[PDB]
Amino acid sequence: RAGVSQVLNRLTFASTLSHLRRLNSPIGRDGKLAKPRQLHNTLWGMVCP
Amino acid sequence: PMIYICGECHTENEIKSRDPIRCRECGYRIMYKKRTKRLVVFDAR
Amino acid sequence: FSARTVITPDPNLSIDQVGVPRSIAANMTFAEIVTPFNIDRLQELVRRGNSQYPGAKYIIRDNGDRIDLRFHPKPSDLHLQTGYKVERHMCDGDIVIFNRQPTLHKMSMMGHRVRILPWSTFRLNLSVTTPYNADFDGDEMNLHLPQSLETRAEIQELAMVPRMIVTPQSNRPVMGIVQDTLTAVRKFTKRDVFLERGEVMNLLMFLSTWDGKVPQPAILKPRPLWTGKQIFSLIIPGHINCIRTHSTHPDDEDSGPYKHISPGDTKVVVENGELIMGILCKKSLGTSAGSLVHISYLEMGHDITRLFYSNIQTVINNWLLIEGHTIGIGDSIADSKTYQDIQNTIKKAKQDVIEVIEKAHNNELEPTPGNTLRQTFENQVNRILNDARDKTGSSAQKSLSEYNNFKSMVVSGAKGSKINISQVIAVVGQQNVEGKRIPFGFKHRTLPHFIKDDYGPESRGFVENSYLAGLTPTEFFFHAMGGREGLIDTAVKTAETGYIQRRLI
Amino acid sequence: MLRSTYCLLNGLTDRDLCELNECPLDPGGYFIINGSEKVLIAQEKMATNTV
Amino acid sequence: NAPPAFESFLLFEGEKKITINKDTKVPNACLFTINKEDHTLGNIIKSQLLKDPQVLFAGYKVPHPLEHKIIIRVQTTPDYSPQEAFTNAITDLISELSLLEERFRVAIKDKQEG
Amino acid sequence: GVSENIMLGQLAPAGTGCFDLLLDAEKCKY
Amino acid sequence: MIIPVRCFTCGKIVGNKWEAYLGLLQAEYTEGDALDALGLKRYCCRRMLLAHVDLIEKLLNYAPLEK
Amino acid sequence: IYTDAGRICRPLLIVEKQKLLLKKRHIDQLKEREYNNYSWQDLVASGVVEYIDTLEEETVMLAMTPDDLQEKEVAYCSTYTHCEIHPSMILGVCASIIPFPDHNQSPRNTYQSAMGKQAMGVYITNFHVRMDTLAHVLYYPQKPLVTTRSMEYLRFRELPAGINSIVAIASYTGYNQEDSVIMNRSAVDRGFFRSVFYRSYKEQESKKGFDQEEVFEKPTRETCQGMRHAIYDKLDDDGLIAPGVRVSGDDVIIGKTVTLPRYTKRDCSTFLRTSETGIVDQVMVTLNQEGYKFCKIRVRSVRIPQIGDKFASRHGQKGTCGIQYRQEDMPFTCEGITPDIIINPHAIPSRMTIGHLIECLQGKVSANKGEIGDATPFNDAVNVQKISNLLSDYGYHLRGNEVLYNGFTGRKITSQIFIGPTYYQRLKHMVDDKIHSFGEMERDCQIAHGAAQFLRERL
Amino acid sequence: QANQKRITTPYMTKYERARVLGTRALQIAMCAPVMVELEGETDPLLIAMKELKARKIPIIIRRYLPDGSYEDWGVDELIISD
Amino acid sequence: PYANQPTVRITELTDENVKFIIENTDLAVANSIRRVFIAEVPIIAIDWVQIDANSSVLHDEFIAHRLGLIPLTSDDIVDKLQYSRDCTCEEFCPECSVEFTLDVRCNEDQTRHVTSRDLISNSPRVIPVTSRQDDILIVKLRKGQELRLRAYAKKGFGKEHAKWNPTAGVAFEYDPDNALRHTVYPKPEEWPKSEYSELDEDESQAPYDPNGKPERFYYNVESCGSLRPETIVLSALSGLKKKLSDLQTQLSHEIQSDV
Amino acid sequence: EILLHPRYFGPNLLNTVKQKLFTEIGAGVIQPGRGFVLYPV
Ligand SMILES: [Zn+2]
Ligand SMILES: [Zn+2]
Repeated sequence: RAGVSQVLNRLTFASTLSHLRRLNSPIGRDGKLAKPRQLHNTLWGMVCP
Repeated sequence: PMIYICGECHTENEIKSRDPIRCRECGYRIMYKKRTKRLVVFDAR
Repeated sequence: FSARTVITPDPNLSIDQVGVPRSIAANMTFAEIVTPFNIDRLQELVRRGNSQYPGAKYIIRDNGDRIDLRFHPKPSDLHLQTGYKVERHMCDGDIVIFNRQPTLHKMSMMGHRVRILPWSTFRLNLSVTTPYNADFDGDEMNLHLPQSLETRAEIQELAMVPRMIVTPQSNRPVMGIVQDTLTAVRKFTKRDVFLERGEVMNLLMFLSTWDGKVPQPAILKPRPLWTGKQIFSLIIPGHINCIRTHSTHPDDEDSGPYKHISPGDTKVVVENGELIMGILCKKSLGTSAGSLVHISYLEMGHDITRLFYSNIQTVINNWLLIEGHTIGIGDSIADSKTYQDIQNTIKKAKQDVIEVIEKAHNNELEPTPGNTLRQTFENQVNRILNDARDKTGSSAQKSLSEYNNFKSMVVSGAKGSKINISQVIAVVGQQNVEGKRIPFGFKHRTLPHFIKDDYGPESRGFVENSYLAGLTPTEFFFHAMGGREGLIDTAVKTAETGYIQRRLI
Repeated sequence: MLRSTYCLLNGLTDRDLCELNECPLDPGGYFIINGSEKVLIAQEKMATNTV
Repeated sequence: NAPPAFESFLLFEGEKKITINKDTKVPNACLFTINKEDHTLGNIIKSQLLKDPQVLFAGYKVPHPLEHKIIIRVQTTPDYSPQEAFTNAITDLISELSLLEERFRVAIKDKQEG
Repeated sequence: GVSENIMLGQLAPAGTGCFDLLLDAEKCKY
Repeated sequence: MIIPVRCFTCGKIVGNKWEAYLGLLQAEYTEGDALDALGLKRYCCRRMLLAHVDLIEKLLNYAPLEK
Repeated sequence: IYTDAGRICRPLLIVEKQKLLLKKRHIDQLKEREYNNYSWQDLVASGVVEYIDTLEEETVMLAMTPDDLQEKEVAYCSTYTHCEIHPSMILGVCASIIPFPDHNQSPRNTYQSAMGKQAMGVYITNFHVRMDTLAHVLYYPQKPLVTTRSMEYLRFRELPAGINSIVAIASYTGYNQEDSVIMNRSAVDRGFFRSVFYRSYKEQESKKGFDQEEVFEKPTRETCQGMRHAIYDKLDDDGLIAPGVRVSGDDVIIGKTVTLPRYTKRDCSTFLRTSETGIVDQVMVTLNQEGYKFCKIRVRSVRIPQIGDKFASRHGQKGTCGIQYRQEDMPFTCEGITPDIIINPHAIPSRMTIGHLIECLQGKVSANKGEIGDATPFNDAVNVQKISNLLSDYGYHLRGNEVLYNGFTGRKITSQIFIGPTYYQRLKHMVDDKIHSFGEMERDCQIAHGAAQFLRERL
Repeated sequence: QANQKRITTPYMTKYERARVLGTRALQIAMCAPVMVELEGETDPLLIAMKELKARKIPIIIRRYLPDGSYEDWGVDELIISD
Repeated sequence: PYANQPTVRITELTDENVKFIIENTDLAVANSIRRVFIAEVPIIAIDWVQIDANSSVLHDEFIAHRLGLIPLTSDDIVDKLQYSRDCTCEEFCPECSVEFTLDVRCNEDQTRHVTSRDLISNSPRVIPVTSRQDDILIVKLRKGQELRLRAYAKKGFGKEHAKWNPTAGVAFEYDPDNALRHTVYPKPEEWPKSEYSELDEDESQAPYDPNGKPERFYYNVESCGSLRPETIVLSALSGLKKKLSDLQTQLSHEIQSDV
Repeated sequence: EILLHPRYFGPNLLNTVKQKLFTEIGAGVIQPGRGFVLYPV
């Protein structure tokens, strides 16, 4: 597991707020079996479309 | 010699080469390089 | 020697020019051999040195030693004699290759002539955007300076932009007229366009090939008025003969009366280099085969066709300074009765889908041979809703006045299409994922807002609103679902850009 | 983690934060490691224990 | 890269304000190149020349908007010079503007003293 | 081969390299 | 930070109207009446005040480096 | 039943017997929230709102609004369990700054959500004490004239990132074709989109062995081997510049020798990272974790918008500048208003960013009425006809079109140009960061050209 | 091969035109005698194009056939089209 | 073949603006006149700044940018000053510049507004327009923050930089009832009537006049304060007339050599 | 193999290739990238 603990982006205030609320997908074993890039129906009200 | 300003109590203190950095009268460790006396000209543009 | 920076438009450059920052031109040098023909010029560049940009960076002697002119060497080594090489700074009229990644065909790397301009971007004329697939939202390009007379002559004779006008890939021109000039060309070439004496003389100031003689106006009395076709005929080179149809040319008009003397001016005829009749558009000045641009290259060659592109842009952009062009909220709005017709179409289309559902639910629906009942049902529903989209879309296109600025850009072919008009004004339509209607990602439903087993249009992603009316919240999400698929597909095909090319080569 | 309950900025008011030269609007929720602000991006995974 | 703003209107060392080239394409024609001028002087000189019935053609352009010069092309009838037309149009504009100036001064007083 | 001459930095036999030029000492007399 | 001296579009001085504008809002004017009372008729000048953010007030909360 | 961590959930209003449990008394109590003690916790504790996760949502019926609870001629659902609070809460931070996003093609909302992260503004208020390696702060940010209600919680009023600009959608001289933009030079002279760039340099003393150390001091040609044509006489005796010194490329900002194991010292001094002329803004000196002397120098340079610079509008319409015209040359209305920016109409029809057109209209109403316009999505109270009707009351053409006059000649333009105030963004990308002075696919093309002597000259 | 039994086309190719002009330009730059009255022209590449159109360039093109044989064509012997 | 003979009506005159009408001139002359109002009428503005101390929350060139935009009363002496490019002194002298001084320190416990009232100059003719109403805010100082600087104002015009533009809007109009049809309305009934419209309530346009030309031009010249609004106009007419007579001199010298 | 500088490519070309050889005739191949012509003798 890598690419966690990123440097906080300080370009603009909205950048900072969005970086503190960002989510990452599993690219490996499950990800290659999933359809992870599609906007699934169950993102409604949980994840920004 | 060099004059630096404490970042905490705002007092000046004189400091010299190789001298460790501590503020007199409050001990705080962050100093600022005052401001230059050489002239620079701006266009008001 | 190469350089890279952002590109910006410059409609006052020829298609074969590139506008180069003065700081880049100073950083790039070309080694010019000293001769009795140029020694006086090269000595001046040496005396100006690297200090003033029209100068030189090195003198290279027959010994191969280089007197570096950056760090101000003694005047007694500023002497030149025949056979020395002076590394002069790049100047107006130097030949460069100009390139944009990814390189996908030989028109991705073309010869241009340097013009040094103020400021810091590379400037290209806008016709050359299409070969490069370039635009000006942040793109950068590479400039390569050929370093020898031999490879300078190679690029001049083999690779300059005008020689690249026609591609052997498809025996077509790669450059059209584009954007403002194409929307302006169409407007300029309507019958309605009468130009006053002062306006004509202004436009003729930009026509670089013009022989200095003002044509007798199409109307002499009560007032001298020239037509737009009459000035555009001065742009068309030589004695070209061409026939085209304008994009709105009606199908019946070539068969009834008025085969000639076209009522809507929708039939283009060029004879003896003179535009007799017809509204010009993308069909006549674009990249398609047998366009007036294509025939100009075939009949007149590259050098004359270079001028043709340049004159179309410079005079007609200066005419658009009078006519103007815009788009606004007014163009996106239909009349009240158009909206009532659009709404009544949708209202019936939804009821038709409900009748299909009522038969399917009642088991009154019989499957089509070779299709499952689910395929039979989904085929019937998609037919109803796609017909409604197209019936509402034509109803929107009928609403648009001749003044409408969407229609002006669609009919010119400059930007947008009839479905963009339809989606802005009438109906965004069905949203699809993997070619199907929106999937039941929840158990037997697409969102928690719907009940289970809802196969109706709203449930499965039919956006019955236009972009002017704005989307409902479910429509907004289903339109984001369909738009994500297009973003994924773009990411996929941008991974393959050179893949098959690299393997084949 | 800055502005967590164990941070020295916790419960402070806009006046106190400006005395400390902190921005009152800064949300916290990050670490400072060797003077660099560090964010833990959340990691999606499959749920355990369910069949 | 950034030009000084005075580069738009101050002539550098050895520039001429005007240069007159005879147009070889056609008789009784000239090009005037005006350094360090823009649409402000181009458009009035052209429009005044279009009032002269012995002027057959008058037009102007700024060749490139990042460089600060005009070309004015004038064609006259035979036995009238395009240079004469250029001078005469300027004397007409100086007359019109000195008339307009005096009439604005009068209208100021009549507005201020009443 | 094209790549083979490129690896050695020689003129590729493609295009402008597919032929040779000789000085005509007879045309030089004029 | 601080109110622009000129309007960007037309050059009208607005850099002396911000304190008066705040006073008029304290007097329970609408923003519209306050802009009218200040003589900002063109919408390009009205937006110079209506959209201003006086962030210099927040920057003045921090104590200076040198006392 | 899941008590597990890491379940994503959202608050929803409870519905019972087709009625909200949220009553007027709860809103009354929440109105006094500054001095009455009532808060959101009391709304949860009263059982009026509920958190629901992504597979409890498999079991709810969600009303999208309490409209769905009203009696209807054909009843879709009679068994609603929950209601949405506001449908716009499906958006996140960067998508919540988009006005009228339900009027945009969805790919362009996605592009703004990435472009918003690159818009200059004021990133934080205490930026004077921060020694960030790179920061950009706008001189004159404005709040949007046209705003979403969610933008309140983003604190976008307090730290805005952009300026409301008078935008004409016009084909003017052609320098705005494709995605290029024309900007008013006279506005730029007045500080429109002007910004400053801060670059911070750290340097550190070290002790590498029994007789080799790095110390801050002013080098000199009579002692140091590593000296160059770089300039050292800007340094003080401590080996540091002071703030307020004007600096340029190959100026030394921190003089640092290392004693070597004619000469006796090597030079490891740090230079200005680019040739961009800046000014030293702050110099802080401290001790590191190891107790060695530690310096940070911050340099500032002002960045006036150039022809290369990139701008965007909140609707995915990014574009570089193409040229700048002074106010005399810009097109002008009867009232003498020139636009600040002219964008090309060819940016609009295939992208279908109609939200951009509605923003300009609502902004013109807002700047005249003197009232910031509500562009929240899914608001049935704001429609384009109603905005047009309001605009008519101020003596403007109801669709935002205006008669412009050509700046060069003063003639009316035959078309009436759409003009309105639009919130623009200056993006991080500037041409002064990028102006600089041949792989497999480039050789392949030069083979197809047959430019064999070029292909070997370039290799 | 002799002057007869030339089987290659009598036209100069574009690739030959490019290299002939490039090579002759460098010769003119290296003070090679110029075979035409230059009327104040000074760019060696425009002089080479002037010499090409005059058919005055003192160059022979050795064209190699895929059997390894070759034909020598004087530049003035080829049909020159640009 | 000759000059137009224009006439002026002045319909409104204040310290802030003139409304006037020019009749019987070309559109080209009318437009080049408004162009000179914006870009080629000289005024005085601060162009050189030296900052001796600045402890404010604004950086030095942020303050210097604001100082340049402060309008200075120019009416009497701007015609007297040489351009520095023409003056014989090294740097600046009274022939070419007006010296300014600012010294403020905040010592009270309450925010001090530094304003154009705090700018002081070497000569009483040439002062901030507001110092003769609220003053222009230069900066706000906290207790212990300080600002002292020396500046020089110089002659220039808006073609150099917008700070030397004397106008605060230039309204320009012609043919208010669109008889020339220089614009074409898709729906003429949707358009508001001009201030200068002469139509009745119901007719949306004048009928097309095929013989008409632009010949009555309506101006509202609003001053920013550096000049009185009616001396903006007179300076523009004098300046444009000078520009033309400069051409005629250099034009004559060429024709004196063409023959 | 004599190399001859282009300055000599006048009428006296063949005489010079001898006179130079007698100080230090085949087909003179022009070298790509250089003015010099290479004569084997
Ligand atoms: Zn201390
Ligand atoms: Zn304004």
